[PDB]
Amino acid sequence: ALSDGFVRLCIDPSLNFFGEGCKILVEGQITDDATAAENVVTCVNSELDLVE
Amino acid sequence: MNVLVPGIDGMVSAGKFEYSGCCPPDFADMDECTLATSYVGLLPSGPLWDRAKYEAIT
Repeated sequence: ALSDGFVRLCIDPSLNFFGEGCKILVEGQITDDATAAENVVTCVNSELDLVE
Repeated sequence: MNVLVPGIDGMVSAGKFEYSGCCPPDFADMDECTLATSYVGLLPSGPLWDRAKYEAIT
């Protein structure tokens, strides 16, 4: 909904970009410094979020 | 008669023309406000620029 845009079209793209048609689960051990809760499945985004 | 005025060649008679109005703008007319917002019109046009170009303030 663009007020000053053209008439016939309004693209309106989505916020993100991926399909997640298939999923993979990785199970292992962690250390004390980890902040993630134990025994609770959580989604992983990218390597920048790891370590902490 | 006329009233003479000093001149490089002695005492001469002076006068005036009538305003023409074909003088290009001088340094004085130029101002930062004048053209700072002006270049916002050099950008392209589309849904990605309409809102941004409208909300330009200085």
